[PDB]
Amino acid sequence: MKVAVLGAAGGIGQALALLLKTQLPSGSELSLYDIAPVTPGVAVDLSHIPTAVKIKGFSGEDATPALEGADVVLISAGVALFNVNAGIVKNLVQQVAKTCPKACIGIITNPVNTTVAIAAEVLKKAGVYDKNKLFGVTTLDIIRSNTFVAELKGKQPGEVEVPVIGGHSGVTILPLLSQVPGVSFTEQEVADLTKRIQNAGTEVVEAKAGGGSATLSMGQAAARFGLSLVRALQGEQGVVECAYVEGDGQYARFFSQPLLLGKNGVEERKSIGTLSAFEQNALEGMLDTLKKDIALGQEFVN
Ligand SMILES: [Ag+]
Ligand SMILES: [Ag+]
Ligand SMILES: [Ag+]
Ligand SMILES: [Ag+]
Repeated sequence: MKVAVLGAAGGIGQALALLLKTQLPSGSELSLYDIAPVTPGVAVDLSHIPTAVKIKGFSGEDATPALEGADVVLISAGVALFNVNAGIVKNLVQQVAKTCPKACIGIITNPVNTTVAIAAEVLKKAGVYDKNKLFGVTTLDIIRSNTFVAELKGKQPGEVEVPVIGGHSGVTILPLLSQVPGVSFTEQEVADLTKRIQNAGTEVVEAKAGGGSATLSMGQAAARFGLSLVRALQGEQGVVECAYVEGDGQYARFFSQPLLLGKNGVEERKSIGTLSAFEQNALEGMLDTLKKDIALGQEFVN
């Protein structure tokens, strides 16, 4: 199995590449690509870590050498936004559609609500789009929910898993706090937890005082989703992760929901389950923003 990360020189890419080099199963290959000429040296530096993962870096305009034989392509390039990131997403996904068109594509570049629709429209212009292979990485909302819920209820952070559906934008992030096993929240606890999970990025941008956004936890989030897909792509069963994908269309063309992952991408789109009165109201009131964020990306290509 080979994983290619596009945007490896940035803060998210280097954290992503570091965690993958350490956590990818033995015999895996890791290709790093970015425009900055420092990228081959990022791989050389990571190549000194004693894990059975082959790593090589590439720079320049052409990402093809890094995409050769890629099973998973994680795109973390761009700034941490539609103005400057729409062109980078369209450019990189274009090269993916020519080199490894049947790879699993994970969009980390934000706004994920919009850039995944750009990637899909670019992929279908190449006659290549497979809605089972394109994922918007929303895992940062998952791990942020686990940290806040565990701190509130005094549980161990690694033993708390809350499902998050909807989109990646603030109002679109919907944590299903009613579905957490063994935990119950008051109606005010749900309100405070939901708003903190929806504004958790501003919490980091504010504390950094303009020096950047969440770059290490986002790398940790992209690494978790990357290894989950590699496990599924290796025949591992029961691998369930929530990701922003094009599915039923019951709420929007693209919607983050539980996904049973198999050897060809998503195996089954599991239901979002039973929703509380609060979660149902938040889902409906958010839909208008999600559809506009999707329409923005579709019109950019069309
Ligand atoms: Ag794949
Ligand atoms: Ag796939
Ligand atoms: Ag979820
Ligand atoms: Ag999930």
